[PDB]
Amino acid sequence: LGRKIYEFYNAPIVKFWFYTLAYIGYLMLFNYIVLVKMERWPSTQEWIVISYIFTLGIEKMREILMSEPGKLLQKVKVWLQEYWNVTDLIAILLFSVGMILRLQDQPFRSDGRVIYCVNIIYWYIRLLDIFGVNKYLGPYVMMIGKMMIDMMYFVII
Amino acid sequence: QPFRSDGRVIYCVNIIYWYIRLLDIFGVNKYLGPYVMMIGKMMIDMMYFVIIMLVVLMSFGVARQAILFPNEEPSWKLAKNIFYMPYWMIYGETGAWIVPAIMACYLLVANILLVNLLIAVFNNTFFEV
Amino acid sequence: TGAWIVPAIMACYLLVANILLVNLLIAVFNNTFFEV
Ligand SMILES: Cc1cc(NC(=O)[C@H](c2ccccc2)N2CCCc3ccccc32)no1
Repeated sequence: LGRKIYEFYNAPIVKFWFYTLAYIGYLMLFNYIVLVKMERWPSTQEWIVISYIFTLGIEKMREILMSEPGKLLQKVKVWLQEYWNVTDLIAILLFSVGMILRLQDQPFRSDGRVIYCVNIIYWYIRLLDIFGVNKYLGPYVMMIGKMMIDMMYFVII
Repeated sequence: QPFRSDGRVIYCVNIIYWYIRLLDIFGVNKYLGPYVMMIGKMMIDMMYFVIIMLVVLMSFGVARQAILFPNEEPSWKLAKNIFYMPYWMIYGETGAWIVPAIMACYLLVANILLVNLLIAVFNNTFFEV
Repeated sequence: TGAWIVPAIMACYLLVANILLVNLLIAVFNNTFFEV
């Protein structure tokens, strides 16, 4: 029975859906902490959000430190050749910066709330990757991808 | 009262379906029927597009409220404010203004992307039908 | 004589330019969905 639970929890489909449910949990909790206030110290669900981001940073760190090249700069470079992974690093750094601005007193609470207001924009646009798996949403995402370039040249015009 | 009041409401919900019941019959005419089947395929295409619409428009809605009214206590009307007011955001308009600027230009480019995506989808759907 | 004239020229120009740019978006984005 223990082997059955172990085989179920190491299947990639289970890891996918199980990460996705925790990610939906993240999005609802982070919605709650951005619509409702902040205080001198963070609320409990905001601390949950901070632990999400911190352990995500640690996971990205071992993604750096368990790649196939053996020279560390090559590990960092190959890890930074994927666009979504680059913006993941960028977002973790602004969310940390927003944390340091949030912990410092007024007028820094407002700027921390601004940074956490930009983070919900990025952490809903992160969903397009995962979406690119469903048989109907994937071509839609790829159209948005090419429409970036086409709409960009239309912005110049 | 008040049972007659919401009974009339349930009747007024029923009127919707008692007109949509006409699509079946509209399927005998040589020109109405392919159109009805276009509603038929466009419903699933629109459903997946509503998934995309929630992912993009809801980030803009929550971002607007977060950058807007900061002094609203826990209530279920906040969920109403995050897709009621940005549904009528056309009525609306330090770095300071820079943050809403990013939000505003993101709203315009997002509206352009999704609306033209939707017209492209519904135009491609015409081919198979 | 020039009180209304050149506002009308500018408004008509903005209207026609807005139309051709919007349908430019329409046609270019109809092509993109075909390839993908
Ligand atoms: C905080 C935070 C973010 C997050 N989710 C992800 O950012 C992402 C993901 C996205 C959608 C569904 C499931 C997971 N994810 C989590 C773990 C690291 C990683 C590696 C490659 C691809 C995705 C991925 N969970 O908490």
